[PDB]
Amino acid sequence: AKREFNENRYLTERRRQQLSSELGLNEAQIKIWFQNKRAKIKKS
Repeated sequence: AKREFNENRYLTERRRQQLSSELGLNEAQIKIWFQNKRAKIKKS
């Protein structure tokens, strides 16, 4: 059962399409936006 997970899919493509329309930004910003969220990772 335990082996691998959704390598950016479960919420990636799902939230990417919704985030675009929700935020009104282009996927081009999404790449950086998503990549930036994974880089820094929260604030704590």
